[PDB]
Amino acid sequence: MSYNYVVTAQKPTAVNGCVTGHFTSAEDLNLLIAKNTRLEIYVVTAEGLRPVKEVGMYGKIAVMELFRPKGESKDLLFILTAKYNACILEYKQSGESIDIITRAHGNVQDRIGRPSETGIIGIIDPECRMIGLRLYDGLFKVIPLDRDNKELKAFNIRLEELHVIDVKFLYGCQAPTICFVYQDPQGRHVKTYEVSLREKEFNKGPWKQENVEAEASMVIAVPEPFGGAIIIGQESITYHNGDKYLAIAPPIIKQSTIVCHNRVDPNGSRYLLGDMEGRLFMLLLEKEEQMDGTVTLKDLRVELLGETSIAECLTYLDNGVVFVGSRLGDSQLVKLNVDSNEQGSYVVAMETFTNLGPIVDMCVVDLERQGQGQLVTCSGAFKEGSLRIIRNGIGIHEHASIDLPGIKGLWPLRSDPNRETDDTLVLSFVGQTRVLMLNGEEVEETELMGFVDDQQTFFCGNVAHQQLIQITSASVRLVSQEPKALVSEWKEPQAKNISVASCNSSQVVVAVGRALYYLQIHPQELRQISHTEMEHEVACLDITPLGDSNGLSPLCAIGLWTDISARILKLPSFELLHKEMLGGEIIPRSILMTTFESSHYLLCALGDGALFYFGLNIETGLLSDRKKVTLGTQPTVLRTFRSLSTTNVFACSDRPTVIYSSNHKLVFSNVNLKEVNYMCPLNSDGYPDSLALANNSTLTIGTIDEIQKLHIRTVPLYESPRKICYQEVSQCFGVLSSRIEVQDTSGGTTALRPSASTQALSSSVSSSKLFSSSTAPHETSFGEEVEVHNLLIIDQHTFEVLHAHQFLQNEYALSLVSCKLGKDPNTYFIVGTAMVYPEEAEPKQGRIVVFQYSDGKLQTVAEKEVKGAVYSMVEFNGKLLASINSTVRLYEWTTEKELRTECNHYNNIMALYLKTKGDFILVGDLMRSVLLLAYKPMEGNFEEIARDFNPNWMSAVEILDDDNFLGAENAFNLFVCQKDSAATTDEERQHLQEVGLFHLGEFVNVFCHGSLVMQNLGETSTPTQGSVLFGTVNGMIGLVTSLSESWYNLLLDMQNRLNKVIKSVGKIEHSFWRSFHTERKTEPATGFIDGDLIESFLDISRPKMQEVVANLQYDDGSGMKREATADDLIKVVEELTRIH
Amino acid sequence: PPVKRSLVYYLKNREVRLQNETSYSRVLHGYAAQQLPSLLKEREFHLGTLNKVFASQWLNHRQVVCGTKCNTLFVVDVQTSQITKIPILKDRCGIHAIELNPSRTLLATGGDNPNSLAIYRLPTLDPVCVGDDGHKDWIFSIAWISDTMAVSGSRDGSMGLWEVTDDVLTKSDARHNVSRVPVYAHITHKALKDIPKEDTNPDNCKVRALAFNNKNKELGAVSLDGYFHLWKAENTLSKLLSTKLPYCRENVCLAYGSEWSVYAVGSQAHVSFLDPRQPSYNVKSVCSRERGSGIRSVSFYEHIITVGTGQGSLLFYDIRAQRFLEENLKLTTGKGWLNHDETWRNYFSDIDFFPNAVYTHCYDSSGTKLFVAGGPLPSGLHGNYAGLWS
Repeated sequence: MSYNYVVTAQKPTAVNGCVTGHFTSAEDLNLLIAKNTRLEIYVVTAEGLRPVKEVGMYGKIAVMELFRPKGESKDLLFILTAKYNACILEYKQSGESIDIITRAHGNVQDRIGRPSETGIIGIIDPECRMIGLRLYDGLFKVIPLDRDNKELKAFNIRLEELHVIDVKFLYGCQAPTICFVYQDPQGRHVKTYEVSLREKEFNKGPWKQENVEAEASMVIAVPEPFGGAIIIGQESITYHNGDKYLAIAPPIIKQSTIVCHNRVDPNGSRYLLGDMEGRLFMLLLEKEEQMDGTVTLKDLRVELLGETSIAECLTYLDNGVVFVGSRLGDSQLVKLNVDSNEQGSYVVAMETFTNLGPIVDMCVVDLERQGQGQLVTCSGAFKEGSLRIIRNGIGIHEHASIDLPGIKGLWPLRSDPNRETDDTLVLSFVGQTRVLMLNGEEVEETELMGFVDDQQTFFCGNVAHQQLIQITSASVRLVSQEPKALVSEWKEPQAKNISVASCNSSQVVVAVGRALYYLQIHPQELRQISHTEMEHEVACLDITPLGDSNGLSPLCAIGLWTDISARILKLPSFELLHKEMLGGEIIPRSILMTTFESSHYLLCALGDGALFYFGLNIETGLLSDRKKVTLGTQPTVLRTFRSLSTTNVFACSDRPTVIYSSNHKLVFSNVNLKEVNYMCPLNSDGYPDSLALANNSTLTIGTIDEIQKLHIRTVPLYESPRKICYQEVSQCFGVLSSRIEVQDTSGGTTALRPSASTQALSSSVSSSKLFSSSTAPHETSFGEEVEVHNLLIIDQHTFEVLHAHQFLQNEYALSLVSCKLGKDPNTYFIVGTAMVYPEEAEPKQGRIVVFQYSDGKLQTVAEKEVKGAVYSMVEFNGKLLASINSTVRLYEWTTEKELRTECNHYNNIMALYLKTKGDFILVGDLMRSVLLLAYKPMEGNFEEIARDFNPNWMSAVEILDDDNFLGAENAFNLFVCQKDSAATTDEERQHLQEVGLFHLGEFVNVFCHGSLVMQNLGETSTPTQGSVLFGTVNGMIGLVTSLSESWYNLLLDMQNRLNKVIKSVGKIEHSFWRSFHTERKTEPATGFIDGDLIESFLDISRPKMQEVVANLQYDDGSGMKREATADDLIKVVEELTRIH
Repeated sequence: PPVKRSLVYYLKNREVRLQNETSYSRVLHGYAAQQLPSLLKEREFHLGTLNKVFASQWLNHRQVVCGTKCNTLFVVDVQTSQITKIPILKDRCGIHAIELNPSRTLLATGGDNPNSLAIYRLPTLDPVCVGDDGHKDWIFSIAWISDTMAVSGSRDGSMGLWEVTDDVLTKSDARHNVSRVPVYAHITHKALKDIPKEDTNPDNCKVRALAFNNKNKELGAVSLDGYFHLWKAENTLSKLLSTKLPYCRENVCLAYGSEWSVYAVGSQAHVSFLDPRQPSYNVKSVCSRERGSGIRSVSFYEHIITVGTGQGSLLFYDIRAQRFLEENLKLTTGKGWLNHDETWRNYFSDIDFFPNAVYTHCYDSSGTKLFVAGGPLPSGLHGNYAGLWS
């Protein structure tokens, strides 16, 4: 039996459908966005789209519609899932809380019937008398919108028109009247029926029109006063209304298929149209007032407005603004103009929304080589294709960089008393101080009068009474903002040098050996109020103000060199209020007092990189709730900063970290920087809400991103990335990518627009002699939408496309890996490819290519031409294992640095995926699930250990450990199959046992070993073993890992309990949702744990936790199972959050 | 403009979710049909001392029922090889034919009396109704023309038409609720019609195979004097035409390919391909080369026809290539089992193995698992064979 956990690190992002209506109220224009399992509700404001509610369904979404039953103040929302769970939903809000209530629900799957040949369709009658569904060919399923039909019971009207392409309900008809495009041996036709809910059959409709355009789809029902319907094809647009017929065929739309439309005008006068590219049109229905006074259509007319994101769906909004829902790129908000710009465009971008989908590949890297792990993904497609540099930790937007090495501190200053914003930045160095003046964005080194240049600054900042303060080894110096003059100076009575210092707007405290001095900041005067002598030399000290105090701290926090203690002293008396032993053998290097979420905390960091933090009671100086997190290995400096007006703490270290509070607990998130020794907040005119960051050699000025856990440094390629791998030796990424170029009158191909491969700092084209052996001379037909593939070499620090190698014509580059091979020390980029041609079901041609990137040059090291598409490659004992159509092949790395045939494995339909560990090989077949091989060094061959004889349409595979094999398949299910060492016969041994089955709901594009969360080496209590990240066509990223038996036997029990406690939208049972599901069979979930559900345990209130927790058996590490508590499960789930 | 047909387009489009739907269905399953025969390995079942498995079908992806020349009926769990016997339905010898209605709600088999039809509920195999009296001789074939109506052929050349109305089902259910012992519902033929009798042997009027074309609502039928009879089956059984098979002996199996509008028909040596509306020259035939042994069952998986032979070999024929798959690639049935009674002693005194004739074979609902069953070819021998291939 087998033990595994699967969790979502990043939600789906790609829009699969969108609509506008009046769901949250009549007066809100809503945009509703469906992303694959995620429903998002937006309000249309003049300023832009505002997100209001998001829901994850236990069900992939396939149909979404808004409608308004008579008497309802606001729309109802119909949703049909891919498992045919149907539901009617109403937005509710109570104060800040928002719920999506299911008024009606029920599964409408028919036990027998072929799912329809053109997606799932559902539509709603304008008067909302009924809902029509097209789930299966030859059957039109009707749901009466009777209020008593709360169970979505439905009946099928047998439809003689088997293949239905698109459907709508017509306006203004006393009987609810269906209008639809269908296909038959005669081509496509538009036909109507008066649907009788009483007779449950099709009475004849008001009209029909045989033989519409053969490419026709996209029926638009046209409202009053016009009535009728518009039919949209690839090449023409036609209007029908009883006997009247009107048609246009603009050459401008013939260039691309329109794939979505939206109603601009309530009366149907204008309609948006959106093509494959994201070209956005306006379709005009021009009115004619007839002689009887009635209104009719005079002519159709199409205008190109400009370009936008690739449209899955379109939405006209308000104030002339439009939303474009994008599945293949970032989604867009754009404003339409009456007059075009100088480019002839009426469309101006207004806002943009991030989309990772489809994630077609990824790899885990350490560019800072710290060992944390960062994920770089192939994301988006076509002109939207983009690398997304994803990483647990907060990014920094660099606005400026200055080569000032040896910085020992950072502080902002406002030299101008008339400015609320910072105009000066101060840098400290050993034996000297330097000051940088800020003039807008320009930064220039300057001399700040009143400051000491020949001494190291330990602290400086703005202080009360319009003054600046500097603290040096010799003295504390008070300097006026104007004219930057020294107004007062304090010196230690024994002339002993200050070694550390901290100061706020009204108080100064300095560390001199074992002595501490407290000064008050008065107008043009520094007053020594008190002094004390500590038992040991002071290693760090702080007096940051807390709460609403006017810069006056009742407390001083310190750390010492000998006892390694942190202490809180009362000011001015320096009376010891609290002493806390940090322990270890390494001194505290920084201490800081701060406020998070209006709660006060003390932080103190050791020279070993360990950070201690405590709740801080201001009135008593007492510390509580002591907790420890190891952030780095080098000395850590703690400083406060501001972001979005919030107060946060930064831990400067070899592993820079931001500290902030959520739900009253401090959350630690890494920062995507190589190293930080010192930093300070900076709020200048050129660098507002910015941070100044210093390391060993450079100063960086930039703005911190939102304090999210996962950041995404987007790099637009304007071409679809396909695969990615990393080469530490050259500090480079290899990225397969692909732009579109139409085979136009250039005879070759012409790009839609420039992309990374065309834009690269250098480029090349595959110069290979292997594929020369045949061509026909007349192949290259005009208008063909060719996909041109490239390998991009990408600098890990700047993400400059250093190089771009274009593959052969039609050569889809399929797989990419970076690894060492043989005894040769070099790290190589290795690509597997295929030549792709329209007619051939299976690739019969491909190659494996080895490159190296050195001295700025990508160079081809080796090639081998292969009998198939190279669908996957992995490193295997320094030999390379590659899967090529129906075979798996093992190449020995020759000392001649080229691959040579050691052996082959067969017995597959198509070995799409490969993974290896030790001498074991896991292979994923196109339909025959997974099999396990052993390598035989003594025979030079493979022995097939065991295989799964169950069918599975594999989408990806991975080895979690030596005996457990993880698989994913095209019906969005995962499974784990396992080798039974207790098998007694060869027939049993040859059979892999199914030991886990799980419906994920997402199509998985890739599995990869690695983790984005830094490993706490020395802490081996982790419930999870191994780490396999995976990505999906909708931009979701997840993680799978093994468990012990007692972890999994705890956790699947926990899942089934949660399945029953948490209520899904549409009231779909989780067990059903997750039940392994295919056209052929359904099976309950085993072997896996639903990590999304497990983490939803933290998204439910304690009363729900208690329902799950009661009577659950937990192996607390003692080996004795006990009833779990909610806090135990929370700790376990928190541990399970931190694995991704 | 050419068709977008490459699986790499489908794979990349699928990575993009770019309408990787039914447009690629025929490509996906067709590729599999060509590759699968080379990947199959035999797993024999220990059936015990049963005579011969003459009929079988997948009730589900994991479950195969087996009907025997000796009137026992049972399930093989193909995964565990576990046996489980089923009641044998009596009137108000062997189970030489079995059928499923297209909704997979009703199972139809030969009864205790070889003359009488038996019906069971899918998937439970609860008994539905008693054996009839329409045929004066053995029921040699079955075919479901709707989910209430099935047609059955016979060794006397008659064809009984049956309807399991909702009343039959509700009467079986009501009776099974009132009585703890299962008490059957009653049935009678909606019509009884004979085949046209041709110039061939008048004692050999045996109708041994039936297949239902759901598209045209036509019923195909085959006799062992070598004639095909075609019937409309919209609401009642009605003759359309009759015509001679190009091989006119031992035509014991018939299958209909809804994806190719063509019936495949067995014989003593050849598989023949018929559209029954077409003339006799439009009826092309492939020889199994297992000559003298007969084809003993036949089936379709996309453009690939699977041919179970009297020499125990399973052949696979490609419509589009017009040849067998590959030196033809063929599984061959293992030894199964054989009884050593006096009949073997008298006529087969020195034969310890038989090339076990493939009386029945079928694909699971995915097509990756091919169940196979049979026994020795001669008539006097008693000896089952069964084995999954996967």
